[PDB]
Amino acid sequence: SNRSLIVTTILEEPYVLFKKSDKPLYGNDRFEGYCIDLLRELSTILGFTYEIRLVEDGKYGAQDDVNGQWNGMVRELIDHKADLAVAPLAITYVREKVIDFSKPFMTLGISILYRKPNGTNPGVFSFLNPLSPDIWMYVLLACLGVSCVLFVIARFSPYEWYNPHPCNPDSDVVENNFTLLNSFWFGVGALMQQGSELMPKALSTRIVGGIWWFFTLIIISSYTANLAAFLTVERMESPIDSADDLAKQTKIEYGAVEDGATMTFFKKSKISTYDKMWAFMSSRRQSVLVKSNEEGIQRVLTSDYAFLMESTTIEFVTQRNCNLTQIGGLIDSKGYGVGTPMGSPYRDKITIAILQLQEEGKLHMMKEKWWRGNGCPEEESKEASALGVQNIGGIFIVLAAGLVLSVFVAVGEFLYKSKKNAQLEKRSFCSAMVEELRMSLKCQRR
Amino acid sequence: SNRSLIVTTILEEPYVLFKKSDKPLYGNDRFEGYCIDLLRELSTILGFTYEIRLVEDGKYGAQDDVNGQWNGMVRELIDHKADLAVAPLAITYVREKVIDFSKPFMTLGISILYRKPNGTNPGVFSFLNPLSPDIWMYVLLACLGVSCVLFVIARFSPYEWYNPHPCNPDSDVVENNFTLLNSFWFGVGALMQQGSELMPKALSTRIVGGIWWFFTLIIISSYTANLAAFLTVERMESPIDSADDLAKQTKIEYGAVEDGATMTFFKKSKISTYDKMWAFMSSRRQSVLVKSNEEGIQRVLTSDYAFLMESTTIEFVTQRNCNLTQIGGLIDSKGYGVGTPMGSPYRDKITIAILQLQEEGKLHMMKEKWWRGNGCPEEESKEASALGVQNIGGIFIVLAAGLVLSVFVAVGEFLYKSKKNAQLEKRSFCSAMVEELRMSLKCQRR
Amino acid sequence: SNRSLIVTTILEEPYVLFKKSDKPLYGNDRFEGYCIDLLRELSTILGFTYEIRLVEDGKYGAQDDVNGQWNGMVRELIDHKADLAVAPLAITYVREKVIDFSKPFMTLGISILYRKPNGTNPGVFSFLNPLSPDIWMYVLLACLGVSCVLFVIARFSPYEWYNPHPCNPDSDVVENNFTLLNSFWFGVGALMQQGSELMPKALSTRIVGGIWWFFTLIIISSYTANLAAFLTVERMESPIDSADDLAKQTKIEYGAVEDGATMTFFKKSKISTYDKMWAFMSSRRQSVLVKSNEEGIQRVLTSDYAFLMESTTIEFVTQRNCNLTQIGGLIDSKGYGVGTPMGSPYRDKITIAILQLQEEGKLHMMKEKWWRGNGCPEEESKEASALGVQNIGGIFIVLAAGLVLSVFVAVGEFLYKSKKNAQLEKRSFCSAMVEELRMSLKCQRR
Amino acid sequence: SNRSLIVTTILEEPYVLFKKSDKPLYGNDRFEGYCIDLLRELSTILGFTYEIRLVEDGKYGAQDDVNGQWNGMVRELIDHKADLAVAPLAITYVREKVIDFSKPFMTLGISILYRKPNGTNPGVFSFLNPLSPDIWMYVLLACLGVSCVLFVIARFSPYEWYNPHPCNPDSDVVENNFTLLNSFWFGVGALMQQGSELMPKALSTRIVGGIWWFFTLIIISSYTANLAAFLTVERMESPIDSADDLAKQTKIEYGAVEDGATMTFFKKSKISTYDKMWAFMSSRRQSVLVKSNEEGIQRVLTSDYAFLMESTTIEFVTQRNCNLTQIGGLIDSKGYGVGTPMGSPYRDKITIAILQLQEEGKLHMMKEKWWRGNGCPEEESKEASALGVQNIGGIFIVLAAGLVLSVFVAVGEFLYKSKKNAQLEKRSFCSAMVEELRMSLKCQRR
Ligand SMILES: CCCCCCCC/C=C/CCCCCCCC(=O)O[C@@H](COC(=O)CCCCCCCCCCCCCCC)COP(=O)([O-])OCC[N+](C)(C)C
Ligand SMILES: CCCCCCCC/C=C/CCCCCCCC(=O)O[C@@H](COC(=O)CCCCCCCCCCCCCCC)COP(=O)([O-])OCC[N+](C)(C)C
Ligand SMILES: CCCCCCCC/C=C\CCCCCCCC(=O)O[C@@H](COC(=O)CCCCCCCCCCCCCCC)COP(=O)([O-])OCC[N+](C)(C)C
Ligand SMILES: *[C@@H]1O[C@H](CO)[C@@H](O[C@@H]2O[C@H](CO)[C@@H](O)[C@H](O)[C@H]2NC(C)=O)[C@H](O)[C@H]1NC(C)=O
Ligand SMILES: O=S1(=O)NCN(C2CC2)c2ccc(F)cc21
Ligand SMILES: O=S1(=O)NCN(C2CC2)c2ccc(F)cc21
Ligand SMILES: O=S1(=O)NCN(C2CC2)c2ccc(F)cc21
Ligand SMILES: O=S1(=O)NCN(C2CC2)c2ccc(F)cc21
Repeated sequence: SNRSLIVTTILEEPYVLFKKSDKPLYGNDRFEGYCIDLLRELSTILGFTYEIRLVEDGKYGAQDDVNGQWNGMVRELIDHKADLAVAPLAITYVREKVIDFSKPFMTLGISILYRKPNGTNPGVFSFLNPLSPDIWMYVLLACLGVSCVLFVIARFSPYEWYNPHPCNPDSDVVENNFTLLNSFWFGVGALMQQGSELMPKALSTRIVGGIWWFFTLIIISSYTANLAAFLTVERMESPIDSADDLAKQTKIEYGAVEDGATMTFFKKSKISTYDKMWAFMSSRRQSVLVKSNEEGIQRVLTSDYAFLMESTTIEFVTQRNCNLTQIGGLIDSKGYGVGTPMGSPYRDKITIAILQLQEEGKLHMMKEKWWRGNGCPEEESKEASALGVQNIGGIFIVLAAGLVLSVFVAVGEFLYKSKKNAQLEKRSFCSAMVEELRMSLKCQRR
Repeated sequence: SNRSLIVTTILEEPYVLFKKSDKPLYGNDRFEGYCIDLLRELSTILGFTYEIRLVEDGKYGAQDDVNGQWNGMVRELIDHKADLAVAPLAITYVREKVIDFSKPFMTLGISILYRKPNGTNPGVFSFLNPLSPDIWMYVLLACLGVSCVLFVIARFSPYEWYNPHPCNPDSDVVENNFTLLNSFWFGVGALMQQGSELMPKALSTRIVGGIWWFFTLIIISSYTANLAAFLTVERMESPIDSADDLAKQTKIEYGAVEDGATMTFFKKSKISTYDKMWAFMSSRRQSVLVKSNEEGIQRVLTSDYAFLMESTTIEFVTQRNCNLTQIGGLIDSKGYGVGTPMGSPYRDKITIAILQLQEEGKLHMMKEKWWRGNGCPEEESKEASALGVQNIGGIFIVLAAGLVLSVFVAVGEFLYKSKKNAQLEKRSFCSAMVEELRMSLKCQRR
Repeated sequence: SNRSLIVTTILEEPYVLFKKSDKPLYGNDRFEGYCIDLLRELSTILGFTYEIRLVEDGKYGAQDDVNGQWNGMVRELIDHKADLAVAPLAITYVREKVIDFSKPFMTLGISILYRKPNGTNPGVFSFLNPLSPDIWMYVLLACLGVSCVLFVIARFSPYEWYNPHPCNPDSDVVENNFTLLNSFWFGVGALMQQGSELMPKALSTRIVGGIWWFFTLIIISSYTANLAAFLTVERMESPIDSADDLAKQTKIEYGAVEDGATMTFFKKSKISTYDKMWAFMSSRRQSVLVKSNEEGIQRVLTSDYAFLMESTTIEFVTQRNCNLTQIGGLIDSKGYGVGTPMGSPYRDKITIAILQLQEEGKLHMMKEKWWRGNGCPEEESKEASALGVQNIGGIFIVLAAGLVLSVFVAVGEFLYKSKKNAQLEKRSFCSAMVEELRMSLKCQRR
Repeated sequence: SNRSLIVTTILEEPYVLFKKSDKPLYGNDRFEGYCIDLLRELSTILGFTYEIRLVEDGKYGAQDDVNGQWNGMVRELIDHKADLAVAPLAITYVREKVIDFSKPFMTLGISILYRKPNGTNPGVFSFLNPLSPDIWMYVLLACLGVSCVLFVIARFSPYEWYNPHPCNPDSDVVENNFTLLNSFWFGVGALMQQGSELMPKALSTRIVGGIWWFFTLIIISSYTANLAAFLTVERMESPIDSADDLAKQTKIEYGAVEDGATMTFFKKSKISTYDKMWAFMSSRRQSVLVKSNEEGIQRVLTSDYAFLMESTTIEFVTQRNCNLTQIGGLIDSKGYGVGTPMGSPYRDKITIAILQLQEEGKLHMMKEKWWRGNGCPEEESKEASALGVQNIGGIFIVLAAGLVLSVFVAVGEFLYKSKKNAQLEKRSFCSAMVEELRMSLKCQRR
């Protein structure tokens, strides 16, 4: 009970922050957080007393590189104007050459912030998904396949060659409804569940028409059922999944705090994925390198952007906001340790104490208390939105594309018939003008 | 007539009341309720005259650590001023160190108030939901757009002008089937999947019809698959059935009475489901922790609120309001017993007296007299997920709206023909008289 | 530490049973269960010692009614050849007139065993469920309604009266395809998504045919989508829900242990629901009154049967087996109390101790340890079975019913035409025999 | 050359090995692995000659309460026989009271082995699943049954025999369109929802066709709605993603190594999710608690088993077998550090040496050399729920089976006509030669 320990500590949520009460001027119950509850139960097992003191500089600790002078909390650890440094103070090779750390109470690393997938614009078509792109092409090869087979069988079968003119049938003239043009019009019209004016007689052609109807009915039933599975159970998917999946895409842009501890890892890196990721953000400096953590969260939240901070700050923000999520595992491995001056016997005593706190399972109980906030279980039994112009939206393009295609066929049939009239009339001009008159007669017969 | 014993209660209903009548100078006849009928039937089989005396404080009992003493009824019993605390005095641990109970007369626990689930509001025209109102208009404008294109293409195309009357070679006639009215009827018929009496015969008009068929195949499939998504996710909507269901729940807020025995249970609770319920309450103890029981009942009404109180006071106000419903079982387990001073010779005679009334079935009858009144019809079907008139409903209105509209057109077709029939022969009225009788020949031909 | 307490105890799972180990002959760690863990922590707070002793009779305790001699455990509580009776010993008015109980450590009551619903035979039709029985009748009234409206409009419209014989049309004869027979065949054929040979001209009749197609397309889309909601999310429902819902149905039969503590409640009852339930099982004695608990569980499991035992034994068996479930709440209210001789000071000390064990929340931790076994969470995302003959199964009846109905119409048309021939030929015999010859010509023309 | 320090390991791979070669009389060159490369690079930057010496016991270290002493490496360090326990010696609480660690060189935890999800076996002909094989046969027998009834009814009915050739009044002809072949083609066409070229005209045959239409409307709806149920519930099948997912899970059993640090964590655990995992293990500790790590790997293969061991030994054997997959994150948090005797002057020089290798990026490179080899292709698409050739598949086979069957019928129709054509004029072969050239006129008429 001699010389009560001066704990230096910086303010950062959820580690150490003030308590939301009016109730002024009492002190040392003024703070509340993760690094207060851990520090509380260190003096439960050990024996020491407080005066938690905020750092008078507002930094952690770094090099000045002009005189070697230190800053932050670890400047107070050297000249003994502090005793402990229970705070987010990561263990660093530069730091422990002048102070001493305890064994870590939290494990962390560099990870990725990115917006959670939304499903607002699934694609302008987005209806073509319940069948595979192989299957969408294999049914067009089935339509062109069956109709060529149905054309050959209808020509080489005797009972399809029937007697036309069902008004006075007594003759020798024999026609055939299945041309090549009429054979695709069967296979398209049977596919689209609509039927046609022509229906096969002559059982060899009815087996083709019978088995094409059963092929059709499974396709539309499989398309309707699988689309009913998509719209019921929305399973979203992110574009990115890891660092190498983000090291390739150029549309997303990277991001870290300028002159932070995260970009120092990418500058000093040698791994071929992260050497590419630094060459991105070194050339694009003053565009993707933000100057603070809270400003970098906004650029994920406003623009299309990814952010590289520590994993513990990601695990705190993604429990608060539901816009955001974590992408991939951990890149680096670092640890928060209790700062301690050189030679002090309180290093090994807290080192024993943290392992005592861990085997009982209290740090997991501390972490679940301060990082779990309101919680985001918002994914449930998805509230069904109607199909909109962003959802189906693309059958209106292919409808307009078919109508524009058909006008060019209509002019192509307007000229091919007039060229056939040009075999019986003059060159190009008079046969086309008389043909335009028949629509300007505006009548029904002739 | 040994001592004319003095018995203390607290004015809580249904337990004790004032007998609602005029004409004062009552004795112990001014009281009624559950504990008055319990005190009566305990007096008949044990032989003692009771004099009812309300406690001066009005509190049940608790230790104030200022004086280390009790208040209310348990202070009235330790001072030997009155025995027989026949009241809602719950048997808890700290209250039996001071006084002696009997065995309980009312099984009890902590449960959850919540509002009875109102509505779900399916409404008329709820079939119109799986497509947005932009889509229902755009499909309607597509059917009035494609049929205006197919009218123009089939008029300009030469190959649509074919030879009718399938006799009489080449017949000096040509004919266009696709008029203006016949082209809307193609587009409407293809929209409702049932093909019309006429199909295109030229490749220009078979691309318009062929791409309108693919448009309508997606529209009917997207309507059916989304309606299979709306009806599935509202079949998976389960209401709140337990306190564990409230654990993940965030929108509907919890509640308790301030410094009552209910929130006292949550402070001492080691259950992780119940400790998360206190993590809600220890933070936000200004908007959900309400002051009185009657205030929290009003909070369940005009909020999204779930109040936590004793099971008897839940199951009483659910009998008085059809807007409320107990959800969940019983969280705690406790019971009301009568109160006697420490070392009294009466708690054994009452325990045998209470068990005698339980074997006879009195306590189940003595509840229901003061418990249930004007039993609610409750509207309990709740398996009405079978698309009744409440669900689908509106397609019987628009069918009736279409059949009334068609009668107005049938009169308009009757007048327009009879006006043209009176253009040459008849004047105005005798044309309409012979035409109404023309259609009343009850025959098949002419 | 004088005269170590002789605890009498009967064997019943999960309260007290032997431990599954080979390891013979050590004693008093030999037993393990609920009433061992509670009894363990009674001697943690109090001070006393064991020799747990099994009862030498294998009963709880009852009357002989020929000499008043007791049996079971409570026979040993009277003559002091026991000290405690930590066991499932329910508090009874007959029992406490000779011994003393502590305050209860478990609350229980009479409840209902019954088989969990299965969904194996949902009904032989079972396809008629996604539309309400109002809606199934309202579409037949729509078919008969529209076709009568479509018949009247097609007669009273001029443009429907068109020129027949499209082979040489130059005449004055005018026919009409819409008869009364042909008008139902439109409305049936449009309902069944099949079309017909006849298609309306004359726009007033096309508005009827247009709006009937849109009515049809919503019905089949609503039927397919809601059936896709049933088969995805199976929501089972029991026939019975409470005692009064079981006091009405005769197909289920009741059940309790003969000369048990449960049927004594129904014999002595006065409530109008349970007086009816006793008149069932008093007249049907030796048929529904079983002689043991384990034999009564089998009759629920083999036959269609309900069983009336205590709620704690229901809460133990229904955690073991997934065939079984609990129906309704609790009928009676009883309690397990620690037996104690008269005047013994260990009654009030354990009474304080049980309330000490309860406020800390340990009996809930004891009960969740011994009643939760493997657990039955087996309801999940139901593994879809194909539609079988037990599932759809009833369209094969109405198909055969329609074909048998049509043969009687075919004979009715065979006679009505022959009666029309009988107006031109003789009475009944020769016109019917010549008409039978034309099918025996076995040809196609004439 | 100060002392030529002695360093103790344990033969566990990848950490230390034997260098696989012939030619004995090695020194410390007979070892290789992770901790040999760590000991090398710690020797280069700190300047000490190491002599590797395997520990005599082979155990890591634990207290036997018989003697209260340690064994294995931590006994080798307290006795000052050798320093530098460069080995998988995890930093735990009881091991640092005896010896001193450095700061960790490998982040570690407890995770879950589980077999990689094999198959899901969609197979060819999986479209045939939403109806049972009784139903696919009965619908086929219904189409061959109704069409045999409709052949008999339309032959016997007088009203079906109508006048063909719609000119020439009454024409001395009658005609039945419904032959045997034309009646199957009605029933097949109505089955596949696309109406044929002929419809019934009598009320007897319009009830057969009218009730066959209602039969097929239910069959196509029941096929589509069940297929929307199969494809939904296998889209809701999420694999096991956490230990909390194993908590409700019952079929796939847990596992651990006997008396290891993994099950030691579950005994001390106060987490209700992890305590339920020990409720599995404390009962069934003969079938799931296995003796060695290599035995439990074989249990994951040939069982439904989930083994619990350290995260490094999971992530090593998943690199060696493509049949295995780590599921879940990290349950525990712990780490390997090198071991030094209590109060050694080397643990500070090693901690700076370990942090120097972490800043350079050595420890991420020193893993991957001894960690990853022959990287697995992993078959990772896993969003193939879009009905590919694996899913639907088989309707392309039966379409191809129908088109090959129709060619055999077309030859049979060609021979049966040419045999009847050779019944009167030609003999056998020149009839077939002029008929093949009859169909090769490449025209539309004759
Ligand atoms: C009467 C029936 C006669 C059928 C004869 C057909 C002619 C010959 C055609 C040959 C086609 C050759 C090209 C495709 C190759 C097929 C062979 C094959 O791959 O094996 C397939 C199985 O075999 C089947 O399942 C075939 C099913 C055909 C049924 C369709 C009949 C159409 C009737 C139309 C009626 C129209 C009615 C409507 C009009 C009124 C798939 O096998 P696998 O999975 O790859 O491996 C097998 C291993 N295993 C055995 C352990 C599982
Ligand atoms: C161009 C359109 C002209 C329509 C005139 C129809 C004639 C007149 C017919 C009268 C029918 C009388 C009997 C039924 C009673 C209906 C009135 C009623 O109940 O109100 C309903 C609303 O009103 C509607 O929404 C009606 C919708 C009609 C649309 C159908 C047009 C058919 C076009 C055919 C084209 C075929 C094309 C195919 C062929 C080519 C329901 O209201 P509520 O819920 O009970 O309470 C209202 C309270 N609130 C206001 C706050 C919500
Ligand atoms: C003659 C028979 C023809 C059969 C063709 C078979 C189909 C094969 C065709 C294409 C095969 C698939 C290839 C992939 C497409 C490439 C990308 C693409 O073009 O997408 C484009 C649309 O896509 C279309 O427009 C294609 C449809 C053309 C109309 C087909 C009509 C035929 C109807 C058959 C009738 C049968 C009658 C039978 C008569 C006997 C989208 O690109 P975008 O417009 O730039 O996006 C703008 C988005 N924005 C506005 C939001 C900015
Ligand atoms: C069921 O009816 C009640 C009472 O009409 C609705 O309660 C309203 O709740 C809102 C939300 O707090 C209040 O602002 C209103 O004052 C309440 N009373 C009204 C509108 O009279 C309740 O919302 C209904 N249930 C549902 C699901 O809508
Ligand atoms: O700064 S440390 O004490 N030493 C280095 N390491 C390792 C990456 C293995 C780690 C890994 C996780 C920590 F929490 C601490 C440390
Ligand atoms: O205060 S008690 O007499 N003893 C403690 N408990 C129970 C644990 C069941 C209960 C439960 C219900 C009661 F009515 C009384 C009591
Ligand atoms: O046998 S008791 O001690 N006294 C009577 N009752 C009551 C039904 C009120 C109850 C109710 C529940 C119990 F657990 C015990 C008893
Ligand atoms: O044995 S330690 O040095 N101290 C305790 N823990 C932590 C819970 C953070 C960890 C976690 C990961 C490690 F690598 C080392 C340790």
